[PDB]
Amino acid sequence: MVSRLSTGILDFDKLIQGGIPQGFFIALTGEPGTGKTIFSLHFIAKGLRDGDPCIYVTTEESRDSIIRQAKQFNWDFEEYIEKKLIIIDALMDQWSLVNLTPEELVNKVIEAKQKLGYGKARLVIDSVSALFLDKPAMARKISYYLKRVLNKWNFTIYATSQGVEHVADGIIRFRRMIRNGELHRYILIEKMRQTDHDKHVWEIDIVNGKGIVLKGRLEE
Ligand SMILES: [Zn+2]
Ligand SMILES: [Zn+2]
Ligand SMILES: [Zn+2]
Ligand SMILES: [Zn+2]
Repeated sequence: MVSRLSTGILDFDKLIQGGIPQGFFIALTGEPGTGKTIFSLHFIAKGLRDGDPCIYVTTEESRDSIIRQAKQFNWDFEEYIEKKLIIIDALMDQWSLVNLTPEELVNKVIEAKQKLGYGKARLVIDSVSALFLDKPAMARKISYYLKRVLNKWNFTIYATSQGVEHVADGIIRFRRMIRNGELHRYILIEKMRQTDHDKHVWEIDIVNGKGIVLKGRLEE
């Protein structure tokens, strides 16, 4: 039916008929510390292992932090750098963003894509909200532009945010909750075009050396 890219989490792929539709713009929404970056690292890790060109744009953390985080889950991004992976640091060389504007970000991503060569690509923009902190009302116009142009350049895109959702082809929501001294984390596919997606909230775990693990389905 459609060409789907694995999330890197098999149990999650089951929830969306094999994975994310190629060319989609996917909004990952939720409070800080809810697993959105890790979820994204899975997507890139899987792409890299698949031979996909991969680009990760980071606006809150350093490139090194992203790399260290990935190592936590037995992903080794270092030797892919400038070969099949470019991490663009919007928090701070040629793969840096001076100004956090939408066009500067796209131009830099396209520059990176030219370095990495032909082929379907994965892009993470973590986070897309950094683009409109000061222009909250531009969120929709910015996301439409980002989606149109990045899809044109053969990307399937994850965009984290802590109008984006409405422009997005899919929406995955992340939650955390403390109850009786316990932390519980949850994920929900709120929207996914062209996909008979699961509508249940799922409990997830973040496990060292593994990453996000689906623990079970919530009812009602
Ligand atoms: Zn570095
Ligand atoms: Zn729990
Ligand atoms: Zn739906
Ligand atoms: Zn049910």
